[PDB]
Amino acid sequence: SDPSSINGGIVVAMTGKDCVAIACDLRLGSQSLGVSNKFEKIFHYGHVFLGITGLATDVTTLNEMFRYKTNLYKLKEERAIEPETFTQLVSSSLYERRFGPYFVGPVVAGINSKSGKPFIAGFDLIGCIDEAKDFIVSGTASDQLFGMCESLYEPNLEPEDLFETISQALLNAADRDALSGWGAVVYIIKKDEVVKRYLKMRQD
Amino acid sequence: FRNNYDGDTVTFSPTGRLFQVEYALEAIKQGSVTVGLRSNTHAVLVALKRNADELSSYQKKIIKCDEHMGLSLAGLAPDARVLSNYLRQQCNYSSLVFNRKLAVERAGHLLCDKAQKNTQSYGGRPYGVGLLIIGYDKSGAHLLEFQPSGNVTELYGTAIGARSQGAKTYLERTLDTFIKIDGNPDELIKAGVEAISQSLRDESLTVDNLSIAIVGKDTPFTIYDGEAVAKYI
Amino acid sequence: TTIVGVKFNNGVVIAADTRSTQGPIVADKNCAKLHRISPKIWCAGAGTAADTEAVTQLIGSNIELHSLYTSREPRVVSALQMLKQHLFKYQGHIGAYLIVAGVDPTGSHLFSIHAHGSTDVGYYLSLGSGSLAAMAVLESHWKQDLTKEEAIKLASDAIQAGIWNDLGSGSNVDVCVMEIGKDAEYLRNYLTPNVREEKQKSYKFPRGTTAVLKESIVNICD
Amino acid sequence: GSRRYDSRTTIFSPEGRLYQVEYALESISHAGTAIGIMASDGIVLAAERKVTSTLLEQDTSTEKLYKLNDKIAVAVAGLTADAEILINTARIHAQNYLKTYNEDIPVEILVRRLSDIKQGYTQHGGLRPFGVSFIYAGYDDRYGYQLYTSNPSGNYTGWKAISVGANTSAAQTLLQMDYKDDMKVDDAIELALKTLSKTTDSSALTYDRLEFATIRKGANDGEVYQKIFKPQEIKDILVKTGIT
Amino acid sequence: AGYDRHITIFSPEGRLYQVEYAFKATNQTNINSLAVRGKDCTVVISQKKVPDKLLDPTTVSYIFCISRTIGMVVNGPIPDARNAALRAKAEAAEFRYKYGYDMPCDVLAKRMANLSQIYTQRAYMRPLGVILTFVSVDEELGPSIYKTDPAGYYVGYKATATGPKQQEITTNLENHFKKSKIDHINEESWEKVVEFAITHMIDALGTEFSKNDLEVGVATKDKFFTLSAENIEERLVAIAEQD
Amino acid sequence: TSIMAVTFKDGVILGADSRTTTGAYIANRVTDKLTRVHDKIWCCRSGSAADTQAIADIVQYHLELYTSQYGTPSTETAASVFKELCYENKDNLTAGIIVAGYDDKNKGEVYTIPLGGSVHKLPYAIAGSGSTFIYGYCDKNFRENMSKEETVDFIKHSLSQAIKWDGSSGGVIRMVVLTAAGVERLIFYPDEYEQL
Amino acid sequence: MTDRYSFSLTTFSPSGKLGQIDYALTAVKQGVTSLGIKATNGVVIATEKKSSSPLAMSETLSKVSLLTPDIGAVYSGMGPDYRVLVDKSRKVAHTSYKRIYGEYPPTKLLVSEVAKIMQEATQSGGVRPFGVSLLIAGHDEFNGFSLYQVDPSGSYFPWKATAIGKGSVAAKTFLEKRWNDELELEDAIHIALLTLKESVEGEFNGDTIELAIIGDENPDLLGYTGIPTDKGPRFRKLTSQEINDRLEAL
Amino acid sequence: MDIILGIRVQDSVILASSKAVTRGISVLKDSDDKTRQLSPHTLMSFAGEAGDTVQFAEYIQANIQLYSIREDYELSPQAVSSFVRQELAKSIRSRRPYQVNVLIGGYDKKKNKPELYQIDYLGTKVELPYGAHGYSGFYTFSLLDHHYRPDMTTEEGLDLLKLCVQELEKRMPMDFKGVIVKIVDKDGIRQVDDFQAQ
Amino acid sequence: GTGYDLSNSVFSPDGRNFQVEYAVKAVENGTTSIGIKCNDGVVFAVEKLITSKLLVPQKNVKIQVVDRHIGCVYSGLIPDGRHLVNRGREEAASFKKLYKTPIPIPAFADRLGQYVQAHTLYNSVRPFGVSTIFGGVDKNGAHLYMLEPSGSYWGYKGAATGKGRQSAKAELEKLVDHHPEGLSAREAVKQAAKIIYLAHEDNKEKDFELEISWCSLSETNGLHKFVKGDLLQEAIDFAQKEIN
Repeated sequence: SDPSSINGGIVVAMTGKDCVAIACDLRLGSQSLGVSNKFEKIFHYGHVFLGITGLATDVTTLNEMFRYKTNLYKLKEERAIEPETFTQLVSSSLYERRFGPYFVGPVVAGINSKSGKPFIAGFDLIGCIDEAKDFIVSGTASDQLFGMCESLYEPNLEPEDLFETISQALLNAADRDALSGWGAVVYIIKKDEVVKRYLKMRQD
Repeated sequence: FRNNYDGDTVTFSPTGRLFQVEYALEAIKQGSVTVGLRSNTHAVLVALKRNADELSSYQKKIIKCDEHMGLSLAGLAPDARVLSNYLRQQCNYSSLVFNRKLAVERAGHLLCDKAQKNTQSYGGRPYGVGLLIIGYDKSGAHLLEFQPSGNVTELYGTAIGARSQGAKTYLERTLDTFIKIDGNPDELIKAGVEAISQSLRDESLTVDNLSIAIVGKDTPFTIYDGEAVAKYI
Repeated sequence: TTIVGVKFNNGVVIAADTRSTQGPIVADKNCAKLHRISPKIWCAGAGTAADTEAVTQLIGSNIELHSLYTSREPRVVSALQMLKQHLFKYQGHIGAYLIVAGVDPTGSHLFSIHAHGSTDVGYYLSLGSGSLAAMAVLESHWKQDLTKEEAIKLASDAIQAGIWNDLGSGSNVDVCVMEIGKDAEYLRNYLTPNVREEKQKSYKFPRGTTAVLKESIVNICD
Repeated sequence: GSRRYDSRTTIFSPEGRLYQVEYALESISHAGTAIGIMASDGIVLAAERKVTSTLLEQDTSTEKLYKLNDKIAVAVAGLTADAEILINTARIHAQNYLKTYNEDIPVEILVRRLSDIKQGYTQHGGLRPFGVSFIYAGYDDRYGYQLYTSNPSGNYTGWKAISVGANTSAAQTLLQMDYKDDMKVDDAIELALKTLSKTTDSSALTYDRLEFATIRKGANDGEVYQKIFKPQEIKDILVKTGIT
Repeated sequence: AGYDRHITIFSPEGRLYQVEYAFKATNQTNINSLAVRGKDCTVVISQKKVPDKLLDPTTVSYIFCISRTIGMVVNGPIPDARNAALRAKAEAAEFRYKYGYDMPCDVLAKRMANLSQIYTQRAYMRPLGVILTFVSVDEELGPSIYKTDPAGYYVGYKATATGPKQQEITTNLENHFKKSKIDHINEESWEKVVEFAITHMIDALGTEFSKNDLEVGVATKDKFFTLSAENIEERLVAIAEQD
Repeated sequence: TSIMAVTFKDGVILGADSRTTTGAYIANRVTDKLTRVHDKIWCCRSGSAADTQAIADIVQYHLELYTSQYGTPSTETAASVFKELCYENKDNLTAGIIVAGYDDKNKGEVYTIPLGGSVHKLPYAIAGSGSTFIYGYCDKNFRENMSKEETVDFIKHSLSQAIKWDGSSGGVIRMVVLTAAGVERLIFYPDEYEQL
Repeated sequence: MTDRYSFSLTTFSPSGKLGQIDYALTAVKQGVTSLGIKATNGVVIATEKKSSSPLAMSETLSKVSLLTPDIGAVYSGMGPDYRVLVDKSRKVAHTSYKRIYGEYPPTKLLVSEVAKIMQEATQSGGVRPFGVSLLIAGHDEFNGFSLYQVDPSGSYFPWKATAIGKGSVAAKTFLEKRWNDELELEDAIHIALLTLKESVEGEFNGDTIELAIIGDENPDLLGYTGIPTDKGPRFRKLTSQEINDRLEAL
Repeated sequence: MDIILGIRVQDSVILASSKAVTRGISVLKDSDDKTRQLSPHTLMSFAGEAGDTVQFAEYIQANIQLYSIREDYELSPQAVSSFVRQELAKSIRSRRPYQVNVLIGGYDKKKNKPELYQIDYLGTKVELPYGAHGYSGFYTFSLLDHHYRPDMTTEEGLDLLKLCVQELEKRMPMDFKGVIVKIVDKDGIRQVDDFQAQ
Repeated sequence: GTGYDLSNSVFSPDGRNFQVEYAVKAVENGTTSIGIKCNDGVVFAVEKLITSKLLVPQKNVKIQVVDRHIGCVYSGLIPDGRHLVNRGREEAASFKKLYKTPIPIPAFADRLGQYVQAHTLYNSVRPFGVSTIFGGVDKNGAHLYMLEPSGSYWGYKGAATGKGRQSAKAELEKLVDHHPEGLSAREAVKQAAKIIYLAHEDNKEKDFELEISWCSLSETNGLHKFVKGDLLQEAIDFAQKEIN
């Protein structure tokens, strides 16, 4: 019934010292039935990262849509799109379907190639933007994530520390959600490099 | 002159004429003669059907629009089909919606207005056919003459087509006479056939060559062709 | 949500709380409920966030184009007419409840618009779930001829009524002052009476605490 | 009526030719020359900027080389504005394809679609054709490096080396005289500059009057890379090839 | 080739003959008009000529009330003048509905000018052979005169004149302002501005006027109205008692 | 909502309360339900605030364009435009409107347009939730050709009673007098009418 | 009725010329001179306010228009065509950009949009090309300052400095002499004023000249405060006075 | 619903589809082939709403054949599955959505590897070693999760399927009248006409 | 050059629209018709040329009523006149539907004016080949109007158009001078009958039939009605008498 609880899954993003981190679980289920343990919910266009929780078909569609738009953006602007700009694009693209929305919970993370300033943002299914300074949670275990983040989080963590923090937030939240888990992947992002690590977790 | 102002109906000549319309009227003169006349109880249509070969038929010139109305054509057959069909609908509309037979004078107004539209807009062409409409309505018998220019006139009798002038002069003479042939169709029809022969020249009206139609007081518009018109030749 | 608008001797002021919720969960502890339509016409919005924002910027966009076209400063009655006719057209499906204020060539104005398109005029207004807490304060302290400072205090107090007494409202107080002869001044976080006390412990994890299966570098350069 | 002022841009001549297409081509023949040469390890696109001034900003300019995709680029000869209209719809077709199949659009498929659009203005609509000719340089995993050409008629063809615009005859003869199947990108770059240098209607061939681009598959990578040479880069290669 | 003079396309010299000939049409009525600005009012004078004795003089006018505040005088054939008037009225009414405030005179001028500019570019639309002079006392700009032509051009004036003898009236007005050094008639009452207007009309045209030779329109704060034969006669009398 | 329009000797007067509610909550207590569609043609609104405002705005628009072309419209013409909108869109509107205007040839006129979209010309009319309570009272106290003073009193009393019994009505009693003399605005506070 | 002109009014002549575009360019050549100069920290666009009568109020007619708070335009040719082009440009800046990305478009892209509008008037059915050439000057975060020229054909090109209209040939020559890549805004404004003096016949002062610049952000022209990131428009039209002051140091 | 299974072994993809076609009280047919060949090396099985089922499959088939002829080339299994997902993703937000779930099995001649794609009517696609639609997975996944090995020969795969089908015939309430099995490999698509007792 | 008279919305070098002028010719070439405004109404009359004895007398009515209070008569292409009346009828119906009150004559005039003016805006249409005299009684007075093919129209004291318009205009001017107080409905009817008889000299060759109608506040109650029987014969004689 609820399009946002059919497939399950979660995403979380955090800001650190000259870095940002975005993580997600890997489950794609069909209600109680687990279907895939390799459904990644994080994508990137240039140096901008986008996580999308919700109805899987929409997650896929929105990714294909943004690849399309950022591609033409680069061709015209002759430069890769920035987090702040992309966030606006995500918002207007979602509101454009105001009365027949995609059932997703988008999350944007990245660092502005010109100011180096870390950036993260969350949106509701119809485009409303939430630009947090600390963290953004999304998915079927968002209550759990809020709980984890509100406690585990502290400002200006170093890349190696933020990784521990965000992973523990994702991991323990997903273990309290029947529709999340089956793998997880964390992205640590810095001005010059991005490292992607797969975590080890329960498979039930 | 003319050649510069006769390319379409949307152009006025320096003198204030519409050549395309005039050219349309010319298609009528080239058409076979047809006559129409009425008393106070009946209205008759006598039309000379033209034949292509001697192996060809004599193309119909009379069309029924309703039980109380009909017309004769002179000019482009297709156009008459279009206009008579439009009149058939207008008659039908009046009956179905108002349970009222369409007045002949009103049928004329409709025809005028339809034809008028094809004389003021680019892309179209005027109708190339003349029509004689007869009918018996709530105000008696009626005869109308329709011209592609959109001009429709009510008369006691008239004719259109080639040499139509012969019959028209005859009728303008016989007026006081036939205008009183009330209660006797055979007489009105004979008078009509006499007016039409005033425009003959090529041959003489034969059996499969003559076509007559009548409507009146207690006579639903009916068309007579062939053997049925024999007793008039 | 708690939003108020208060008229004062030479202008108008609008304030709002900063809490954002999804059911009983606080999604954003500091979201902006104040919107700029033109430089000197601002909006306080309640209802559906995507909507207050979207409607605020659509009309704002057209107001800007109208301004350039007419070579005149935007008027509040214009932003108001464009907003209500838009909201009315959508029969309430665009959940925007706004308190629109501002100054223009004709003076200072204060209006309220509901999702269905009806508008109201008054010297003090409140909307949102804190609506009643705020209105109690306004009904108790408003008076004709308030000074810019008296108004900011009153508006600020009314938002506080909602922050403390309404579960739908919380966190900080944003204010925007529009005075007839000057620039409009937006005071984001004019008040921050809800700072989280220091935690009882640090939850920083020793590095290596998380089990990792695979690792790789992501290619960001084309 | 209107019929009076209708040029009837889409009719046949008694000889069975398309007036407008023929006249559009005539127009194109006066455009700065553009050349496309395909080597074994890459493709070269070179073009001569028609008309320039001391004050013309060459760093922020691009009137002949456009990127359509990450694997496809084109050289323009004719009306810049017209070309842009086409280029944009071409860029969109590429993305649609990508979104539908999750694969980059094969070079010909994109060239054919763009050509069909041109062909359209030729058979219906009563509009004038686009005064533009394109040279397409691109790569895909089915035919590798490809070089195509399309003109106002909507017709397109494949080449090893080709030129469009002014003095194409002279250019074509010079290319058909020194082109060899086993060429190498660097060899092609040289042939291109040489050819343009001999067919220019201008005094000399300076960098400020050129645009250069290459689509190579950098051995140290394994992928296809497009390079739209910068003013300085052109200035450099212009010296090395001995044209200083 | 030679059709570049029938529709609005460029001539080899870069001209639009149809627009030029449209300007020619504006003088077809052989009527002159002028507008001047008061201290807080705007006045427009226009010759009224009723040749046919069978005409109802009260229905012969080239001055229109576009809205409560905007007045428009037209130099050109009446059928085109009325077309323009209707459009202007519709535009002014719609604007009020959409934006909540009365359409400014200068804005309505721009809008009409833009509409005209279009007939200039699209081939199926012919330009209107009229010149529109809009007047009012704008709530932001005060007394205002904005005029538009078949070319889609428009601008504001301190005062202006239109018609066959436009040039004479213009240099007359020019001279007066070079003298006064101000850009308006420093009078408090519109009546005197109307008298000033009529006077200079007489000097420039070198003709005397009766109460039926003129047409007068006046715009003030929140209202634009036209004078009657008797309201004019009163004006004509006053100017007489000074000469 | 409690509204009424009464025609008297010198023209007509419109009256209304100023309360708007959303449930038992009084959202606005100084609402102006007397809307101007023309200089001397006003209306009393009842029903949906959004609906009646939108309707009024459109009518005002129509009468302003009508005036630009045909001069001042009759009160009947105004009621006609209101009716056209209300009847033609009866499925999507909830508007009860009383049209009142002053003509020189016709003096004061009152037309009532209830939910269905039908029009009714009357010596006076009452509508709105609170109107139900004053039907008896108004029918026993209305008199044709009253003076401005008597009328203002008939309205002040009627509406104070409407307000007394109807929780949906309240605030101040607003009035608008339409006569040859011009347009006059009146307001009466609680402390005055509550003790009548 | 109904526009029945659905065919092109601009076609290819046997020589390959597009007559209507050529003629439109001719109309531009008769137009009053206008120019643009790019400095290192700003751009300047100027033109002459050829008052078509002393009774006309030259202020109620800006030849220099703001398109976005960081982009301005000026022209040479048919004024009315320019005016509607300006309205369309301001709108397209929103509809095709601001409403999608939440930020104003970069000079090149808006120029691109404007160019597209003109290219269409060169091929769509039933219309004639625009009779103007525009000089658009702007600034955006990733491209800094830029200056573009857009012709009736829809073609546009970036410039360091250039002039269009009546005395464009001479003015462009005088510009080549004084331009270098180290000019400060004031220097360009100065050169602009000198270059324009040659093209002006009569009065040359701040009331007969129209000049605007694209320089630093003018927080004083924002209208509000409280948003650190919003610092004001870079576009600023000079006042009659500001011009005269610089005319003395001419 | 019907049975729709798919397993991707070492060098081929295998699709097993029930043969029954029921309409309420009666089983109208017991030899129904719920499959359509989209191209020489790509097969698609399907299950769902009565008419939509075959209408969609044939519609897709036609489109791929048209592409094949236009380009004289066979789209990669990946390409075909993306095309199909998009069609279903459009359909879900249309007036009357196609209620069809599919399994696309194809051998990529370029990569020289078999591929199995599972796409439901919402346009939800995922690539898998083995997959199913409907209730089929509930009875068989525990078995596949156990015995599946990436290096299985086509023969081992057929045996694992047989085991799956037996579990299905035992615990499932409906009589799906057996299954038709098909193999897709480097050499094309062939049907295992002998599974009624393999 | 020339040809400025072949398309409808074209301005000739002297600012004229020849096609409209040519339309006026068709009008002059038509029957003469007139209108006389009296002290509380208006009278319309027209000449009906009897082409022959075959035309049923009193039948082919020319004057037309719009709504219930407006009369219309025209000279020129008859079908064009009907078309215009049809539009006026729709025009009037719409006005009454929205405003309830029947359309004021002035308002009605501009409706016909705007419509006719509209047919001089495009070359896709032809101007109306008729001049129309129409009017009636409304909320404040009687009004008489005449509308030209150009769309031009004014309020008249008396009006005439057609073959013998000059005779008419002369006769009308006399009445205007000799009755500054205002003719009466009864009187205008006779006067009209006369003026048509006089103006019929410019067509004295053919015999005719007279047609009159009026709209008087006191005589017809503000409703347009045709002059029939006695009142008609009485006026036919009043003319026959003063024609000798």
